[PDB]
Amino acid sequence: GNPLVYLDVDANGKPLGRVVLELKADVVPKTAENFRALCTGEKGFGYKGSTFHRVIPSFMCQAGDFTNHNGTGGKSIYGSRFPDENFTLKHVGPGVLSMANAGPNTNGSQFFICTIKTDWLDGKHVVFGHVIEGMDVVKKIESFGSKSGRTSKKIVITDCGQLS
Ligand SMILES: Nc1cccc(-c2cnco2)c1
Repeated sequence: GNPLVYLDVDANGKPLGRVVLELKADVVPKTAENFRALCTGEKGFGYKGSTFHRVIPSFMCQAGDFTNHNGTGGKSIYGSRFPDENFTLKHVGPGVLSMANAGPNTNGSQFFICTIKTDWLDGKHVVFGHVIEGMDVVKKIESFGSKSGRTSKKIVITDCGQLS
């Protein structure tokens, strides 16, 4: 079946708990595979130790810049960037997992978890999964955001990997 992966998240060095994500490899296999491998770290790099660097309440929590930790970096398991696989899955509500980008076909490792329906991102960002468990953790992360995206606590993915 589709991969299940996890992110364990700290805020200022204290654990918030675990976010479990289903990756929709049935719809976006290349995008799912990238995220899965970045969670396990099996290519020699990935999300472990990186941060949620941009969090905006009533919008989304963004992470995955494990090279620059500020929204300018990250890389995929294929190369620095890879194409938009498809836009078949939509930003239907809170819990949607989607790829951040810098325009068409600039997927790397940065991703976001929506805390609302973000319908205006349909056809622009590749949705590739959703939150199975840990929306409470996502809401905590969200609460440490701001209008500018600047976080008020240091939000770190302390551990991550594959459950199935
Ligand atoms: N992959 C990805 C996602 C979001 C932003 C960027 C980005 C920005 N400046 C250089 O790269 C890259």
